[PDB]
Amino acid sequence: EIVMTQSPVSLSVSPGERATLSCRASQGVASNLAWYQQKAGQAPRLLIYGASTRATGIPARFSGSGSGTEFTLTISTLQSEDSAVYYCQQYNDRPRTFGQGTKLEIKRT
Amino acid sequence: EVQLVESGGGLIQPGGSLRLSCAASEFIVSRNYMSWVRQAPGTGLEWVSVIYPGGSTFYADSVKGRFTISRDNSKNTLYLQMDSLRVEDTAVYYCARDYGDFYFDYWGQGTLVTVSSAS
Amino acid sequence: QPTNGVGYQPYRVVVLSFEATVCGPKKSTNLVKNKCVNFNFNGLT
Repeated sequence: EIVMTQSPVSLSVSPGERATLSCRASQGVASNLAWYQQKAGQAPRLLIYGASTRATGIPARFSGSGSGTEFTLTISTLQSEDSAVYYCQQYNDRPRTFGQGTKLEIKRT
Repeated sequence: EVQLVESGGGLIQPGGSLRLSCAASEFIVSRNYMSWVRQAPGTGLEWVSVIYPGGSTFYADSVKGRFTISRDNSKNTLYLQMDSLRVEDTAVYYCARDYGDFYFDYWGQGTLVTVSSAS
Repeated sequence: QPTNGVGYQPYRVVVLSFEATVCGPKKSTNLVKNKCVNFNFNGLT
């Protein structure tokens, strides 16, 4: 199976800096990736499906792309409601394995 | 109105049995593709089972034989009967509507089950 | 894609389903004359 790994496992970023998150896929998938966002005690929404399309109401802030063995999500202007858990999940291999979660928070005073 | 409201959680002995429910809103349980997923701390989010239109019940290899799913067609509800619960099965369970067997489209709020030797 | 995994590549599948007008071939040996043989001519043994 594809065992997921997030390299930036914890990233503290200023309120609007165009932050960069990533994962690597341990096997070879063409563009079979979806990005997920789980908020604090909330339902984990999809962000990106097919690694290049924004599904429904997903803004132009999210410019996630990547292929093969390196995948990257770009968050642009960083409202404080984006301080959440970012997953990446493949489409190709049964059983489906989610990402380990990227903990993104915004530093305050 | 998209709602997936869940129930059936509670404290049980290791080796006991319980039963879940997922009431769905505005779409059909028995005709759409959905899945039962779990989340436990320390571990990642984990797929447990998936259920088709009529179709077949597909389980994880860890819980195969132990959990069962029997959707009840009187209303928009999806159940899961949990028997022979091991010690590692403390998790919040979510009913999540799928796009076939590709990706989780929508999610519920989850009902959290804790199994332990306490009260 | 021509670069993905082995079982992720296009596999052509032909399934043959059987049901008397189609049989396998019958192998014909040789005719040897002027000898006491044990013949099978077209099912006539």
